[PDB]
Amino acid sequence: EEEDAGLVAEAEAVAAGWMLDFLCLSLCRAFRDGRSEDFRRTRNSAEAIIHGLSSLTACQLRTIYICQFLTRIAAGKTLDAQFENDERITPLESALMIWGSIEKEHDKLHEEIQNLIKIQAIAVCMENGNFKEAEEVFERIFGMPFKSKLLMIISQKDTFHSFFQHFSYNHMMEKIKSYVNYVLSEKSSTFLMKAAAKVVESKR
Amino acid sequence: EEEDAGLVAEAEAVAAGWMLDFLCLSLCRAFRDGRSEDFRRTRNSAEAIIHGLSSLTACQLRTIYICQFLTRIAAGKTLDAQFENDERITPLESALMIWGSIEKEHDKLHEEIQNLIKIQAIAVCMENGNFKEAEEVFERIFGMPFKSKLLMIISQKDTFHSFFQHFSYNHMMEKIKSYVNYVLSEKSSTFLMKAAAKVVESKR
Ligand SMILES: COc1ccc(NC(=O)Nc2ccncc2)cc1
Ligand SMILES: COc1ccc(NC(=O)Nc2ccncc2)cc1
Ligand SMILES: [Ca+2]
Ligand SMILES: [Ca+2]
Repeated sequence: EEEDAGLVAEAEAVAAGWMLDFLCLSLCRAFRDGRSEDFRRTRNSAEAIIHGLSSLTACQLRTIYICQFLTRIAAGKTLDAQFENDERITPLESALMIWGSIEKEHDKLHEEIQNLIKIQAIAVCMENGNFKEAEEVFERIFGMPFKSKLLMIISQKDTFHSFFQHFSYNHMMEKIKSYVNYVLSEKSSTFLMKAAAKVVESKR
Repeated sequence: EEEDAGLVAEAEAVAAGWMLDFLCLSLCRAFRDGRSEDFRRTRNSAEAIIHGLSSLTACQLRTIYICQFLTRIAAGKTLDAQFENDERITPLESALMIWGSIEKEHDKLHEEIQNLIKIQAIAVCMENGNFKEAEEVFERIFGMPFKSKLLMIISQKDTFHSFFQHFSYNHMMEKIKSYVNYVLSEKSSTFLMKAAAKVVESKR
């Protein structure tokens, strides 16, 4: 009875890990497709499964960081969303912190995404008329040539500057989508998706 | 690409059905063991998975009703919880409505549970000093010999009456736990739990 409860708890922890990987895969696919409502619903399911986790491997921590990173990027223009205990941290700044924590290769795409999030963290403040907040985000991030150009834009209040059109929010989204495609290909072979695909294919 | 998206959506619907059955099984086990916090966390996960459902079979509707029924029973003494659009319906009255809707055998245990929920729906109002609400719950439910005894208790405001000690909240819980044991035995062979148990047993 005591050892049976233990085997039951271990089996629940295995099933939760399979559910976490599947929801991360579904969250990446909805992010890549731009299916906003499916992303919202899947995010809610991933948050609940994470709250119930019995144990955590290094691979599961990376999966959690990936889900949290996409959530913050999706909320990038929602300056009223508070992702940290420090109420001053904006969603794109929270995404930047997670990006610097994930155990992943720092290839050229990694740095391109990092720099696009840095520029957009300032740009989204400027677009809403939050000029003082843009300077505070800049000070927190910066903690150059690129750096001095950004401070000049903030001081001029040049919201629709050509610089933000070349290093745009859409460009940040497209570079993140390229990374998401790699995560999708990697997690497509996880247990629950493979088993579900086999059931579907067998009925075809 | 269009047919690939379709196969992907079908596979996600299969995986969601497997997750729903597993969470119902975990919810039943936590209810049976009296693990209140595990029940709360599992309930949150089941609610999120239900909100994301792509399709629904008669078996999945029964599983949803089972989860909702246990939630209402667990909230039976929380008269501030509103489970219906009509704000007047108490949690045990909401549990009674679901109990009368589930496609299940109406054996002796079914009726014993039904009658215990009816008595306790009044008893929980009386225990909180809600004498007028107890009469309103009685009118909604009733909609005898048992019936006339209850109206007499409500009019006398006899909160700690011997009748409520014989048809007690604990007795209602124990009868519901006997039904939960049957649901647990039936759902123990569902895909995700069977596959997780095999992984655990293989490492022993
Ligand atoms: C970066 O954000 C998060 C990181 C980790 C968790 N959860 C977590 O560590 N849970 C856990 C459960 C049981 N054993 C060990 C660990 C939640 C959020
Ligand atoms: C008794 O409470 C509930 C009953 C059913 C649902 N969901 C539901 O019917 N979803 C669905 C999704 C796609 N195709 C058909 C149906 C939710 C709550
Ligand atoms: Ca704000
Ligand atoms: Ca109330």
